[PDB]
Amino acid sequence: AIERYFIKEGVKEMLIDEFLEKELRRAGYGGLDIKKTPLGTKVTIFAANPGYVIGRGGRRIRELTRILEKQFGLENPQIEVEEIKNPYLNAKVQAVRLAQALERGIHFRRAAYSAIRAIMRNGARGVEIRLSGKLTGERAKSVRFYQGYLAKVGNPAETLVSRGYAQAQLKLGVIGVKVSIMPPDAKLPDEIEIK
Amino acid sequence: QKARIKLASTNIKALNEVTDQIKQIAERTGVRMSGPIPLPTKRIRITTRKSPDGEGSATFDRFELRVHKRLVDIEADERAMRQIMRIRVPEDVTIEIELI
Amino acid sequence: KADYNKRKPRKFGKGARRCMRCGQYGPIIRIHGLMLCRHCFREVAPKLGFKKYE
Amino acid sequence: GNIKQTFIKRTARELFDRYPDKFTRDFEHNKKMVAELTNVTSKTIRNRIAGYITRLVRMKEEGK
RNA sequence: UCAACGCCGGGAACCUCACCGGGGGCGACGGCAAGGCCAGGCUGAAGGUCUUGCCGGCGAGAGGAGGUGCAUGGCCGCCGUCAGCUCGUACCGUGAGGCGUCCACUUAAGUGUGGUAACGAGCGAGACCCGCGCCCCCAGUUGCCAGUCCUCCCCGCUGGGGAGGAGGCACUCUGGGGGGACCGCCGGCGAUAAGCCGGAGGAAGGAGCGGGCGACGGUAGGUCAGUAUGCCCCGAAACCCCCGGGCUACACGCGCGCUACAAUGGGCGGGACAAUGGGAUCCGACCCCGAAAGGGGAAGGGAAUCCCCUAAACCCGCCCUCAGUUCGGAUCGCGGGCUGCAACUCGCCCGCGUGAAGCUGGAAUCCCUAGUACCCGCGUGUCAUCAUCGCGCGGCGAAUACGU
Ligand SMILES: [Zn+2]
Repeated sequence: AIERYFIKEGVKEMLIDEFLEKELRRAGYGGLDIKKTPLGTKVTIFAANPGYVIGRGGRRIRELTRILEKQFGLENPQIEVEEIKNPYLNAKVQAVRLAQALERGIHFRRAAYSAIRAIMRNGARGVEIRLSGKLTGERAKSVRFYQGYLAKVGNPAETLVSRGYAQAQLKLGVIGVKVSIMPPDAKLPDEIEIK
Repeated sequence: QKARIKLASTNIKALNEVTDQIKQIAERTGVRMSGPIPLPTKRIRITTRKSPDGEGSATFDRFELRVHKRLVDIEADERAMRQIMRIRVPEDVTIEIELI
Repeated sequence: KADYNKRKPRKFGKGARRCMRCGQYGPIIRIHGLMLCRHCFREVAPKLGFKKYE
Repeated sequence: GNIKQTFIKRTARELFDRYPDKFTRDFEHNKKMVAELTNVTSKTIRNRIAGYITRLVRMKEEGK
């Protein structure tokens, strides 16, 4: 009918988004957009380093559009590879970056402060970062860093702030990274200004 | 001859866009129109349980998907059909057309 | 030898359905064509376009 | 509770300490003035501000 | 214990499955043919195994509903939708730490007004989002039909009353935008402030009503048996399939509920009036078989078009007239059917018979402030069938207090 079509679109695009999330980790994966047309289905991939996606000597761009056919059955499609400018305001890329750092071996306080100042220097009214796990010895704990303004609860929590979550797999176990960012063009209902 | 267009979407702005566009294309030309006609809104509700285990009091999570619908009849004149099929519709809207 | 390794087909019951995301058996939403368990829907719902609204 | 908040009171005190020649001791007049002078997307807040300004002026005519 | 016990969406016939009995298959890659089939026997059955022939050219790991929730993540529950938690600078103190964040009045509120070794900010509150109720504008089909015109039908005492159809949107309704309520006006109290209380006005009054979002942290609280995940363990088994059993076993103790122990009622016959939601090998009107359960044709419908859908409690008339009964309705027997590969273990439904405890309940204890509780039934979730359950819907509709 109608609901069936909407929901099937949602489910298919979400499963694709997750597959790409996991199989394009290094490049940076910020989003996705599938457009339906009679000329075939277009699929645009957002990212920071399109080169990794491109695969200069091929072996990636055909892998991609032939797995989309083999498994998820997209109508004779092809893909565009865009790029994010000012990616320091999308929280998912930043969370994955921080997790990759932790896996490399950086100290969590070092890396967290690095990320916070890099997100400040580029435009942000507030940022909050949270880590959880076996940071210091066996007994797990949770740590929290913050700057600026935030809107934890209400409607603006949903509609203004950008959130992201990721996992880091270390020699011992798993560490959870949560990032939340408030862009510069965010205005609250209480912030009025007199003419 | 008449033509009837049905529009459905999760967004009211796209619907208003398409309505204004076809209304203006039909007005600038000479064609008697119909609508826009609002049909009732279709709500898909799903109430689930939050906890992934059994223990704990039962707190339930109610999700909702609202879908807004519109209807139009345009009278399918000589050039009206060919100039209306030449519309730039967003891909979050479902548009269908039927000739009566 | 290749026969005694893989399932009898099921057109009904409980082993007929399975979660698209994880692969669970018992609890599955079937409402309006969805095929997710009660756990994965609560995580992927704000992507599908659902809201609280209550 | 029928309490006025600090930022509401602050906005009203400012709009009454500057641009005073506009408001009077009636409510709808000051509603119009407030919506004329502010960037607002609500009505309860505007009415609250207008009534606070009404109070302010109706006892400023008396002083203390 | 609150915060386990109609909870794990846990209504398990096979599958689910993790348990019991038996049978059979799985070794990536790296180093010194594999595999397949007719006819029959072993076998619960089986090129699994052999009889008879023919076709083909030692180490690691996959995987795990196996342990560890006292190794983790994430998600939920409780203190708590409580009003609390912090920062910068200054000052007091050897220091841990304090002040601000205290006192008086006020508020649902660390919500606010005044005084002060403090002056100022943040995160929670409020703001924000959704819906109900009154008014206005646009709009008018798949929704509605008053007035208009044609037809057609029936009835007394000739005036009244219904169905089509054209044709309209007026009333109803649908869904977009906008207004309206703010302690604003009116007399006290307090302090001349903050606010509270009368009274007026007002579809509605005092955050209008009902909800959502739920902080810094704690609870070694629950979850490895939702997915993800470290260490150990099984790796030819604890992996992966099938075929039968069990989770439905019953001297008992408990939790939550259903049905009742009568007349503020049981039965038979006739009269009525809804809303929320859902529908592809799905909902099935209409007609025909059958006493009923049910069976054979089949229009329409991809959802304001058709169906599921003339709900029950309630009103009227007759029988029963305080009785283990015309209350009660368990338990058993013979019979007839549906869903399903398969209904004994162990499924739902029907018809006739049988007719068990129960006659208002100790000590104790639970839920509720208005369209609320009590009472009545209805979709939906699970679903090949099966609802004494969960989440919602309407119909009838109070009693008491405005406190401590
Ligand atoms: Zn799942």
